[PDB]
Amino acid sequence: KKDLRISC
Amino acid sequence: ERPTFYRQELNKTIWEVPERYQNLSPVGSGAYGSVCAAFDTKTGHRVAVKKLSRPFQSIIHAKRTYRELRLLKHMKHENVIGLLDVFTPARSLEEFNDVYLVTHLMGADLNNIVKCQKLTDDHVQFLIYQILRGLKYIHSADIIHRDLKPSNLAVNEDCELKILDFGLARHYVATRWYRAPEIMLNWMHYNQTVDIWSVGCIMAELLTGRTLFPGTDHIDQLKLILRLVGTPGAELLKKISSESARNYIQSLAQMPKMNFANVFIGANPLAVDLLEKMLVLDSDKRITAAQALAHAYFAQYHDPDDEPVADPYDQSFESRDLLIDEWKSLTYDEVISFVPPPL
Repeated sequence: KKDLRISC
Repeated sequence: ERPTFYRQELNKTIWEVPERYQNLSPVGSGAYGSVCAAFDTKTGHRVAVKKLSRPFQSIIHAKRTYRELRLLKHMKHENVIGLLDVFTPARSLEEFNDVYLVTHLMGADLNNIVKCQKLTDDHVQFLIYQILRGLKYIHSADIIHRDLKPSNLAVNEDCELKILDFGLARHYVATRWYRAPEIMLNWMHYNQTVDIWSVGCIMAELLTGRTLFPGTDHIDQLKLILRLVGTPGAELLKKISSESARNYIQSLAQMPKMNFANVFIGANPLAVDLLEKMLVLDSDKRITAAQALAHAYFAQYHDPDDEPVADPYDQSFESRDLLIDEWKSLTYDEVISFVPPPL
């Protein structure tokens, strides 16, 4: 699936 | 074949590793051993290097050590973490003492993902699908993960997922929250579907944003669980081995199972229907990983020709009775026979 951002 | 090693003391633990691994930075963690993030110049990828926490302290630890290594060397699946490398600066068995495992390097776990964005029902589909795809493979090798939870699930920018940290112990709170009741309360010789129970708890949480059974203790949790799925019927009771366990169960006021459609309002009906199948009290009645993959909820991802099983996994070692040194030598042989993965 898609485009996760992985750090906050 | 021996590589050149270099030693350095970081966070005051001596790390002697091959030069292919550079820029080691302590990424932490307790009694199981410590881990450093590092750059794998051989692959150009980032990896996690774990130095084992006294692997041969006692017979029990030598054996745990052998079990982990055997397990990791066997795991070869896109959704399960495998061994990229394993080594010891030891030059012979006689001086063998430290063991290093190289793997993954978890960018974020499922929780981190939930923290940085709102997942769409599509995201949940793909994520759970991969968990089950990885589980199918694991279970086909007569292996039970035993400790599935958000923190033990790595996820990347493309939503690709891998299962990490198999429970390896021949033995409020997070781990317990995703545990099947029969394990949590030591009800019986449990089966592979305990992992399916965990998947259910994970998925529920992903859909609603709320932990499903966050009990403050084993009893409080059992009560939250029994509230949703109803109380044990006679069929299940005869399966519960402990006489006290059954006695306690019979002291509980009976409760009907709830209607999941009333618990998970607004979620995909297929999802709610899959939860129903996963969160069944009787482990013999829960849906298996293989069966779960072919559920309508995963229609857009399911591919029976791309959901591999595993090679035979020999666990007869579990019944062997050996000396610390025999488990040590056995472990050593496993280190020596390790073959790196392609490219």
